[PDB]
Amino acid sequence: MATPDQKSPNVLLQNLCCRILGRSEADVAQQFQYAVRVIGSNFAPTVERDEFLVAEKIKKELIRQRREADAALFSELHRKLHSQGVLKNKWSILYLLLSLSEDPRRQPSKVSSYATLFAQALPRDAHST
Amino acid sequence: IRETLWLLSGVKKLFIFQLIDGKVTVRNNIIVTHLTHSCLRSVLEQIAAYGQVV
Amino acid sequence: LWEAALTYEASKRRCWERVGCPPGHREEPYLTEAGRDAFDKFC
Amino acid sequence: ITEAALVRDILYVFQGIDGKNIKMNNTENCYKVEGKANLSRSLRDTAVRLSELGWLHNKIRRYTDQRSLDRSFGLVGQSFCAALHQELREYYRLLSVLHSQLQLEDDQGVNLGLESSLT
Amino acid sequence: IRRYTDQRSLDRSFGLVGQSFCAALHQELREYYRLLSVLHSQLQLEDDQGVNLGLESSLT
Amino acid sequence: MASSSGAGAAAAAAAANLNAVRETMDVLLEISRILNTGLDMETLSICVRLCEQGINPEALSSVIKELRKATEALKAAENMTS
Amino acid sequence: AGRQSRTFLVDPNLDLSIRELVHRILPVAASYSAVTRFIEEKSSFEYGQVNHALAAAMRTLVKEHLILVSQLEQLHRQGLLSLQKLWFYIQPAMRTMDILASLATSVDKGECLGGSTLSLLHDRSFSYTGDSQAQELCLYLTKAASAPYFEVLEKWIYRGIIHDPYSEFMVEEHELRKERIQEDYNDKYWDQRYTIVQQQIPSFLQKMADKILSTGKYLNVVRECGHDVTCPVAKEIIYTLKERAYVEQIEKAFNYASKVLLDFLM
Amino acid sequence: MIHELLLALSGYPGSIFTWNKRSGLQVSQDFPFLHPSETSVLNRLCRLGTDYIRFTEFIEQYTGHVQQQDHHPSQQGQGGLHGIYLRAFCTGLDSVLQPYRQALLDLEQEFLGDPHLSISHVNYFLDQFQLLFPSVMVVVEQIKSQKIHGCQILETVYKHSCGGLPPVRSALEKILAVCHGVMYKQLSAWM
Repeated sequence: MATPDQKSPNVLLQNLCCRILGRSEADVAQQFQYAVRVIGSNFAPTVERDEFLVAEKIKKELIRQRREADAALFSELHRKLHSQGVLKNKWSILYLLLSLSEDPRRQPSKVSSYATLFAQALPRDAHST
Repeated sequence: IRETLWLLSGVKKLFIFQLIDGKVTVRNNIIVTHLTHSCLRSVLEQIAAYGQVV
Repeated sequence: LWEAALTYEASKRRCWERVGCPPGHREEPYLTEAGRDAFDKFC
Repeated sequence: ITEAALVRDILYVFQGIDGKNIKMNNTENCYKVEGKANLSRSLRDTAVRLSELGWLHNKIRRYTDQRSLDRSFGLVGQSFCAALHQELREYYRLLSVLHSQLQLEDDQGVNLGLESSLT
Repeated sequence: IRRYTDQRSLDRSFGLVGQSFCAALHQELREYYRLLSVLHSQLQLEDDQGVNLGLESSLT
Repeated sequence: MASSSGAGAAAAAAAANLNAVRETMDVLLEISRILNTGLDMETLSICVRLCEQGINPEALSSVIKELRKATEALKAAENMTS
Repeated sequence: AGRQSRTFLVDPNLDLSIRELVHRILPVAASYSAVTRFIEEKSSFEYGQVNHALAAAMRTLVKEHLILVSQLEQLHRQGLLSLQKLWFYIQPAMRTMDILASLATSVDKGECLGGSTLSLLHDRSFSYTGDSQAQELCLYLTKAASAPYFEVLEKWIYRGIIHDPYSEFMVEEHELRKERIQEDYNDKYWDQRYTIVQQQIPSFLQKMADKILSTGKYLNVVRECGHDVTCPVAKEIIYTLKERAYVEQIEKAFNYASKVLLDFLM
Repeated sequence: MIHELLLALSGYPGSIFTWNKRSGLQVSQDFPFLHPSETSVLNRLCRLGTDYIRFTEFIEQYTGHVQQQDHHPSQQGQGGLHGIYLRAFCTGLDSVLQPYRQALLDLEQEFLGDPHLSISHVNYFLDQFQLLFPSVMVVVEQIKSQKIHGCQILETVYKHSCGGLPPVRSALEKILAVCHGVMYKQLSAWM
């Protein structure tokens, strides 16, 4: 019977820390404080709210993992997500998922090289945020 | 679906499927939202043939 | 709150007469079959 | 000419089919955009670039269909046709995904100028 | 500065150290041009918005 | 060869319908002439559409007679006042 | 017109400042077109596997460029792209494309193939020693381009087999008549079975070429002696710019082959 | 429309998909809700659907009809499909069409699940059967034309079983396995 409503960052961070560490907020106070300090001064005006870049990055990663079929499945999932109007900040969700993604090959147990390319994305900084 | 099951259960006097000369016949003025009249008619004709046999 | 609401299950019943919300709408049987209270109402 | 019509034509070309405004020119063995004035020359060139891929697709599918029926091609020929069909199936799956995305974009009714718009 | 950069970017005889210096100069020039572009974008936003926004972006 | 079956059949059906409409209009014109009904092709098509829409032939005949009497009276009045 | 850079016509009624900015920016698109022409030309199988791999890497970079262009298109669709923002965003991409185009034009003018292509790549990488982004790009390109060349080197040193359809490796095999190899005073077996292609010697392998030659000669001798040699030191060869680890691996393989051959002879 | 399309593929022709005894299953007319290129693609799939319909018609012709008790059962196999080999052939055809029916039902369910799916998804999903079915249809037409009877039908199937298409190879292996089961039953009776 919960209706989506904007809850303070503290509540979300507390719940997140509890579930990640699997301990009470009292047992993660130091980590909570460190995370709070880092997070509390971080606004992303430089992130380009463009799902296409994230999707392309995901496809390239899957290809690197020899998972072209998984890339197609991911594309279909992204299409379905676009069909649904539940999420508003899809670029943010995709960026978060990709950043928190862990390569099953890193299938295998490691990944061949990390020659990060200049490809990357946009800086959006050009706008007067 | 329910009327089809009742026909296949051997129920007589269905509203859509009328039994004429021992032949189950579909009422002509029946339409379903998801089927064409001709397609529905063909499927119901196969079902009606089996119902007439029963 | 969105995540507590996420844990809600919904009916798998779909129909090809409905496309905008195919979450089911409970055909609700009728001819006897709606149970004792409906039979009492019918009586 | 709306971009959406170009999208439809491109989806057909991916199937090797001539669009309403883009038709296969057998003399050029390529799909040609109908000479309707409202096509941008840049858009025309882009359409030609895509139509080369559509022409190749249609040619490949014609070849596969023509040779798949020849029992005299032998087992190796049948296997080659089968491999071509498998790769074509993968391509068609991708094309289906793109087409479904365009169809979903049409279905949502919202002119979302989002990066998800079929450019 | 741009004339100097163009004059030295073409000189293979500048050697690896000279090329590295020119590259560093080009990187700093890119940063400067980025800053100039940001300022230009702010002024363009002020012109395009039509509002006399006394924001730091207004072209004074 | 696969793609052609829908549009070709649609075109053949349209041509057959046009020929059938022409034949029906000719038959109706012949019937009207034998009955001395006085209907033209355009009028015959309009009457056919009205009959297809369910108009009572007695109601239609009474309406037609009243409209014809009014039209004849208006033409006679225009010729008498000129 | 010919092997010239693509030229653009600007409407004469355009702003002079706009026209000059366009003339300054247009070079990136000219580089893109030239790169596409080079890719399409060198993409023929006749140009050898090294050139094919180079073209494939170029295609990957072209895909990345297209992605960038699509992102700029998206920004424009948002109306968020100004000419100054466009110039700023394209400046690094412009420089990368210009470096790539210069490398492509140098390779095309030199007709570099196989070891000559590797030498040209090495020289270009030294030419981009000052551009860390260009250096990274060249390093990626060199590592990719070494794959077929290092595969050929591995095959020669570990099996003594030349599988070179395009004759790109620094070692060339000549058919010496074995019948006269024992009879004729000339070491046709020793001298003609494996020959060094000086032009096909990679500059990064030039210092080890003689050791590579000896290794392949030894492997060929062992195969011609009827001794099947499984190289125990066979490892993937990776191009490296700072470390000559491949040189040390080649020396280890040479020593292994030398020991095996000495034991065989004794 | 997708439900109607599946019904036509399920053998229920409608107003959109007309069945012609000569042409088989065909799209009846141009629909106003389809792009002419979409109509062309749909009819291209309708070619496969027509082949399926013709296969089903053949199945009815060879299994759905009572075997005429012509005194000489050997000659019953010639004109009409009859014979134990004919029953096995019909059974194999129905078994091979069972996976196609299952795929069609799964497609119907999936399309019911997602209103944003297009016909292209079906065309992708059904392409394997769009390649499989034509070869089996050719084989069945050849069997009918040559009037293969009894175990001589088995020999022809074996010759056809040697085809190069791996999916066709597997299907013919299943059919051959069924025919060999029948043969083995007869051989058991004899031995």
